Amino acid sequence: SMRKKIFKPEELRQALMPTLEALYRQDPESLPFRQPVDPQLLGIPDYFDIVKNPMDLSTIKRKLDTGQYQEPWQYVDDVWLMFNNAWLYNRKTSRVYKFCSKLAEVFEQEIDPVMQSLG
Ligand SMILES: CCC(=O)N1CCc2[nH]nc(-c3ccccc3)c2C1
Repeated sequence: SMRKKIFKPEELRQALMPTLEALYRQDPESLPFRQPVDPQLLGIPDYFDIVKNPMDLSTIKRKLDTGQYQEPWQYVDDVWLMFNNAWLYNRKTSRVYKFCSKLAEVFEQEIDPVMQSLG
């Protein structure tokens, strides 16, 4: 009975893109997240056993760019999935885990006022 899909996908693309862009701008911290994790290249054959739903910046970019997000929270859910996969798979002491945490912090700071602009 509630209202759904009040925003056009293209309005969400415009509103949210800056938050994606801020993650891309993080150097070196975005580098492990730019492309899908390739278990064969990284020599981690258990990756897809542990991470059942992979997500990365390129995939999010392409969904946002092509209007695949129909609700703002669907984009946020994908960013969080990317982070949560990285924190699940990687050791807490690891370079990639620390980089995840830095991206997560940048994202939090970026997304809160944007989601208020959608209020
Ligand atoms: C968030 C990415 C992830 O979980 N990876 C698994 C462990 C890992 N180690 N090194 C990387 C990596 C570093 C730079 C560029 C691409 C991947 C990755 C990617």
